[PDB]
Amino acid sequence: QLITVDEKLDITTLTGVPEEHIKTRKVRIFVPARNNMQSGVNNTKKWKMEFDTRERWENPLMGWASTADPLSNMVLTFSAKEDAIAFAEKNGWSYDVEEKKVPKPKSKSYGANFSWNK
Amino acid sequence: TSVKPIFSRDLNEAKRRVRELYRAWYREVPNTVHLMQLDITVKQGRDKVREMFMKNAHVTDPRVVDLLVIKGKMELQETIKVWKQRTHVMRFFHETETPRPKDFLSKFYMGHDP
Amino acid sequence: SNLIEVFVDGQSVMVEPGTTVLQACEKVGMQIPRFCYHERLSVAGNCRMCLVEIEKAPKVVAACAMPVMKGWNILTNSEKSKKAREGVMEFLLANHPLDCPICDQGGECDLQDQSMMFGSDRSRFLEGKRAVEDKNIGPLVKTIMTRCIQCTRCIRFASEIAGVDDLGTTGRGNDMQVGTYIEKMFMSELSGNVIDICPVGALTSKPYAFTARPWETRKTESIDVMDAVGSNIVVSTRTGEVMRILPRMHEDINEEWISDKTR
Amino acid sequence: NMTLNFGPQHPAAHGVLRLVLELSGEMVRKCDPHIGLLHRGTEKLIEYKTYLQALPYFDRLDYVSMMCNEQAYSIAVEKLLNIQPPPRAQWIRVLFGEITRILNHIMAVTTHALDIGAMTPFFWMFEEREKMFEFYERVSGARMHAAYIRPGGVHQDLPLGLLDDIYEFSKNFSLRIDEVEEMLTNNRIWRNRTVDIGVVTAEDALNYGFSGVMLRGSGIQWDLRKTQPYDVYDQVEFDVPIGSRGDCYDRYLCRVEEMRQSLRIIEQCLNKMPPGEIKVDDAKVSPPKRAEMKTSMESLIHHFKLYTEGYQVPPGATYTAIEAPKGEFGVYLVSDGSSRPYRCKIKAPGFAHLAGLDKMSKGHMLADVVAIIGTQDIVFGEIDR
Amino acid sequence: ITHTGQVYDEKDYRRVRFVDRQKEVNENFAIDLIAQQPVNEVEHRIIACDGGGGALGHPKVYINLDKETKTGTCGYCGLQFKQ
Amino acid sequence: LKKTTGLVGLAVCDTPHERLTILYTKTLDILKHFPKHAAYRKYTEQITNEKLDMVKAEPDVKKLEALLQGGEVEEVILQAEKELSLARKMLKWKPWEPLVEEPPANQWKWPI
Amino acid sequence: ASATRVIQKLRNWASGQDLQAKLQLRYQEIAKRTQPPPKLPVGPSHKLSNNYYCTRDGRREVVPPSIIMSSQEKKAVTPAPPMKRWELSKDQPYL
Amino acid sequence: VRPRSDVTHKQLSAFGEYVAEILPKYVQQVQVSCLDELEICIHPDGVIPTLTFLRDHTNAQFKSLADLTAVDVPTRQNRFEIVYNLLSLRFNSRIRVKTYADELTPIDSIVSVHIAANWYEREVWDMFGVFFFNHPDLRRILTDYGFEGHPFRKDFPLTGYVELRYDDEVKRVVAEPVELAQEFRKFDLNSPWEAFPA
Amino acid sequence: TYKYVNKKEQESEVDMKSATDNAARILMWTELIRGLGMTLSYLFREPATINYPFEKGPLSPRFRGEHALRRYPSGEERCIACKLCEAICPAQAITIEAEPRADGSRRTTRYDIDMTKCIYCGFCQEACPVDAIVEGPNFEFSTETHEELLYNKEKLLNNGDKWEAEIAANIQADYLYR
Ligand code: SF4
Ligand code: SF4
Ligand code: SF4
Ligand code: FES
Ligand SMILES: [Zn+2]
Repeated sequence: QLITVDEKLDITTLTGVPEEHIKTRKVRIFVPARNNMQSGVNNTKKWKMEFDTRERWENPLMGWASTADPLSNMVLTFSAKEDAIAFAEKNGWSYDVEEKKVPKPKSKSYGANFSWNK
Repeated sequence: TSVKPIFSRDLNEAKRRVRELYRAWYREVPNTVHLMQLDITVKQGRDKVREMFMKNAHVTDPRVVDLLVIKGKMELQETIKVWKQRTHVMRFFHETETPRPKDFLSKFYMGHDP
Repeated sequence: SNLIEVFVDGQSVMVEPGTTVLQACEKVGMQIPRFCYHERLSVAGNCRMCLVEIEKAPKVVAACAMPVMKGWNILTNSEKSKKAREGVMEFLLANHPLDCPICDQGGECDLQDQSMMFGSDRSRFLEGKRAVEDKNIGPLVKTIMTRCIQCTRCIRFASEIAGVDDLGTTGRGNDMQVGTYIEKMFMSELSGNVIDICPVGALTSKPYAFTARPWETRKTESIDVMDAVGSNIVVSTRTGEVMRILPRMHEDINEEWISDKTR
Repeated sequence: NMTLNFGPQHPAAHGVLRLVLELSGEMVRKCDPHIGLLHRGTEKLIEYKTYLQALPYFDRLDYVSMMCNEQAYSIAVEKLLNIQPPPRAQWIRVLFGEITRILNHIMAVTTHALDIGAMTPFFWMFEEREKMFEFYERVSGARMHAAYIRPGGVHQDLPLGLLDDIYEFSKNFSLRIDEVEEMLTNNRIWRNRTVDIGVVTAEDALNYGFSGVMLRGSGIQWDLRKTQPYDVYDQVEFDVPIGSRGDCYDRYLCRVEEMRQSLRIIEQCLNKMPPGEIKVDDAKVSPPKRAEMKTSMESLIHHFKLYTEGYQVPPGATYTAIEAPKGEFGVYLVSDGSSRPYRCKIKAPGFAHLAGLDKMSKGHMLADVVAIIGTQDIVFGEIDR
Repeated sequence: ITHTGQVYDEKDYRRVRFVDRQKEVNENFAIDLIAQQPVNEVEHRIIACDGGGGALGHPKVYINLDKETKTGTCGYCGLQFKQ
Repeated sequence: LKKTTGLVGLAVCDTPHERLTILYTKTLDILKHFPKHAAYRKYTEQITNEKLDMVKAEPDVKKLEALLQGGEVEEVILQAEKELSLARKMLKWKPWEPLVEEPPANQWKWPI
Repeated sequence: ASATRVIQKLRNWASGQDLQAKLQLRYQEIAKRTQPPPKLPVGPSHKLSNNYYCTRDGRREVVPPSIIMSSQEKKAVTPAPPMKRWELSKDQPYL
Repeated sequence: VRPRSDVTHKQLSAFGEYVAEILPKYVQQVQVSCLDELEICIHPDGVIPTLTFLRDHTNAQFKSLADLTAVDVPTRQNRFEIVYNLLSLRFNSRIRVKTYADELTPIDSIVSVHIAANWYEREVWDMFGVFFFNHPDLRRILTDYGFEGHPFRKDFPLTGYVELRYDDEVKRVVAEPVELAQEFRKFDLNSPWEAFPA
Repeated sequence: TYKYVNKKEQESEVDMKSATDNAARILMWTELIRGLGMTLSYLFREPATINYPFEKGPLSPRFRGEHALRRYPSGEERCIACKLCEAICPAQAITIEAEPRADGSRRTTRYDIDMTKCIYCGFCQEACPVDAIVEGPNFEFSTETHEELLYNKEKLLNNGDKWEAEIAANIQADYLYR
């Protein structure tokens, strides 16, 4: 038989994350925009949640960038806004969702460019 | 809601298991400090056990608790059946790492991102 | 009312009368390979890289410029509409100078990808290529225009989005070069957008000439503070120093454009 | 049963194996092998790399069979793309596939003996190995860890002259196997330490997923190369060396026999390799020839995109298994439409074999455990992945 | 010092690295070495620089030497050609 | 008659036809409890009946081995009682029932 | 090689094999270095005609898996035809 | 373009129906890839029953377990997708039975059905965190003895959170939070243009 | 096609002659003596070892060995910083940052191959369009300190100048193949 729990699945205790990176890390759920350089829209389809950016100090010996934040390069991809919000809640990371913004329909017709008076 | 029970039907039954594990660790701390020649005090270690067992005191859900002891039991097994040598155990004490202050002024003075 | 039903591969999408064939594919979700068509720029039909095949029709139609009509089935991936792209891409590439490891629109090319996705694997142009003298259009835009696919989006933007009306086509044949007839710099705000809008890397940014390459750039979405329109922008950072700020679309505030100052 | 924690004593090696054991004097009561001393993340790292830049990981998964492993990923990526390699490339892969089997068996038989205490077979056959490595180097550039077998065929045609040398060697290697034999197959002592040690039943071998010589040694007839042909291993003719009274000695004899049968397959490949190209002609999957990318625009674009971004495999998932020298090596490669994989569980013939150590070495002496780790050809790279 | 004027400041400590050691630099600097090669006076409006050696060189590109004032320079070699 | 089966552990079973007829008839019996139109009952009854019929029909074990495949006859014996064990197990499992639970939505959508 | 006949004879005997015929050390039998320059063959798809990629791109003509028994008399069927027994070899059945 | 025989896509398809019919209480979906591979999908409760039928059925003997793995689709409510690939040496065919398990909803163990799984199930717990009831001895296999966190989860940082160095003061190896000297450069590689309808 | 190894086709019934032959095999260790003969035989074979410093094990032109950056005959370094050598490196070894040189040409301000990170795959050799980065023949570059193994543009360019003559010969031999 099933048991009842109203407790938001929080599994922060099982994930195995250091305390500092669960209480000081804000992740943003956003649908990636399109670099204006290209006109393809296949990278503006799935929602992604990305952890907040952290220190990137220069390395003294070779000048390479060096980072102390483990969750930096991690960007998880989630198909829908609801599912991504769920991941933040059970993992205990703070979230600030940004609504998808899709190009509004625009009316175009080759005839217009040859308008008597535009 | 409407979840399936992993091993404990309710926080009550689950807590029973935590009690057992605590006892287990409590009885074991002394042995480890001797079979690993660790440079710690049994009392000190036993407090650490308490620390951990409470670090997760907030969990309210029965399922999460049950896994927590499964995992906890596994750790004990690695320390009583000794497969975890000192380096592994002492890590719990975070002996070498320098503690970080949590005071705002302290962080301000040191790190860009607190 | 005002809702024709056109089928994109039999999906019965319904569109307001007036929607182009390319637009009909978009609502189903398909994306016609396109050059010279920008949403906020007038339809020109220059490239003809968008030829699709409405069902039961002798010739393929220009997606971006064909008012859709009731009943039409687009057959976007029809064997025909692939020869109509496998054979156009043959042409754009034929006169193209292969300096892709110079073209800093390396990974930001809508012509390699549309070639790697919708075009052929080889070339048959055993003949010689062409070369067009470069132009010092300004101190911000580096026009290595031997790259130009004569797609006329610059001449549009430079006339329609910005009112410069300077850039224009000069000549006919395969030496139509889209550069200012006399060398007058393209001095206007909104100038740098040409970079972002030329899919080819013919004219690109001169300060960000060769400092990076796009796959590396980590892209963080932020807000313009130089001016009070608060235009949305994406700051492209590599190994911790900002390399480029390019626009990200906000319908209401900056719809895909940013000022010369804030980039 | 005083736990001895043997194996961090570098006693059977094959990698680093902490075989915690409980031994009543010189009898083993229970063996609990520990693993992960060589876990390195190979499965997670691959998710962050493109298909072609994850090919070098496969050579490192079990590096005594450097290439045969590469063929398994190749095949897998080719299936997902529904592309097949050109005819010459297929024969090559079978040519170097087999050469690699010999290399593994020379490793397994001679390293087995070194732990047993016979040291001269290793030096005899490591010289032959050496000569083979040189084939690798003159074909790939690297002695081992070549990266020659790529997802769409081979990387570069064989040098002009290799086939002839892969002949001279093959023409003679037999005698070298024959010699080892005159030293071990019938030694009055090899037999004893090997015969009737680690017998595995037929039903139990299938149950514990042994899938290798270990099954074949018990008499089960299964060679994925004959049952489910991959590449052109169908066009060749070889005899699987099945065994009876499966035990360390019998399986050994099987490994010496596949060394023999692989020379039969190599001969053919040299006799019948076709004229042709060594990589698919789809610039979409295979990188364009350097003369072409330096004279044709479509080829540069295809070179730039392939090296910088990737194949862009169509979304799907496949489990493709070959017959790597150790046993069934399989890659379950789940793939989203992206150029970089999503999952790539490597099935290692070896994760299953080690598990069997417990059910094989029961009521056995310390020396028996050393013999059984040898008869499983455990390379900790594949097990730990 | 180096090709790019990389010279640790008089106070920088990476100079400790060079203490008791040679800071590796190359006397042969490209910016200068290309200059030495003279402008090729071709007699065709557009010429191609395959890079020298064909397949053993750089991707083939055609240069427009039409501008009478300036000289075409291969984005690859740096070689210059004038009509 | 044979000296031994290829498989190491398996041992030659004398009276193999009798041993198979015993196991085959048992299974048929157990299946008799399965629900009438239960899929497992109809399918396995068909397989087992054909296997017996052949075992009854063939008095030569070598040809018997060819007729129902099975490699060596000893294996067929192991497969039959393995099936007999599962038939007993499934009666307890009641897998003939309808799906336990529908998959959470979008659970099986791979492109993700 | 380069062994006095007697040593060779002792060698061949003690080993029981004509090891001289198949020496391990390589001498002037190995492919000479600097083998001639190679002009490799260009494969298919290099035709300049009737070479449309759309007609040679198995990469994405592949389709989403076929689905059977989605949740959203009859004879028994096996995973595949029962396997065929392997046959003993004829060159060397045993050993 | 690879050669495809539809003989298999038909044989395997039929078998799929056969399995489904015989085990309808658990089979949710049964598909054959375009690569001629069957992939019965079962409710997690059908782990024991569906495997056993395949291990011990005359018309479907699937004796050895090729592999047990768990892809992790973070979006999917049930995060893990335990996949069991099986081989039938009798019918020379492989099938894959895949179930779904969330982080704290354990799956049954099949060590009973195939003892091969004794190790792989420990591997799935160590890397992904799925738990297997009735497992003889479930304990980390690949990760370090004191490792905290399940590594192959998509939500775990590649470099991880801890790295080891020898400290003289304490004369013993000591974890410290990871500090990397050149962070993993995260090249963005997806192109903004799709390839086909799929 | 299968083959039985270690399967006794039949039960040869002991015949005194057979028994004696066998008993002699156990009593006078006949097979053990057979094994000794094999090793005595090789003792007389020529050893295959090479004087390592004086003689070197043969490596053909494709040997990957140690990284070098080549220069055009004129003296202009070949690299034009397209940076796809960085993109395809499997280990993340190559780090490249570039800016337009004063001449106006494209060039790399910093090119750092971390050789300890590099796994010598040879893809960089493959990927370069101008073929500026090549796998040089030298394999002997063992270094006392870890820092020496990290290589900046100046070491690689210097490595390129030192080994250019052989690198050119090696690329000359193998380019038709590629
Ligand atoms: S534009 Fe620049 S990048 Fe795109 S193809 Fe032409 S050259 Fe290569
Ligand atoms: S410049 Fe860019 S935009 Fe203007 S035409 Fe040439 S390509 Fe089209
Ligand atoms: S690829 Fe060759 S040229 Fe392009 S950057 Fe790397 S090295 Fe310089
Ligand atoms: S987009 Fe259709 S004409 Fe250019
Ligand atoms: Zn040039």
